Amino acid sequence: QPPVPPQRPM
Amino acid sequence: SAVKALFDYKAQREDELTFTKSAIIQNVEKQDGGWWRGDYGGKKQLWFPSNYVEE
Repeated sequence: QPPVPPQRPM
Repeated sequence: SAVKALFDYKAQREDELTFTKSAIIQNVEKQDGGWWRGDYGGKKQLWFPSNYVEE
């Protein structure tokens, strides 16, 4: 149930 | 200034912290975007996801 890290852009 | 981890986080990029649940992260710099900078484990002012911590 760990939250999703906001995905980082390149 | 300090926050406490709710979950383990593993650095996926060179500029991120790695910590275990319950860890105290220091000197936290908050910014927009869901990631903050802080000090942990010998790393200084690297990124971690803000949804991983409580204050």
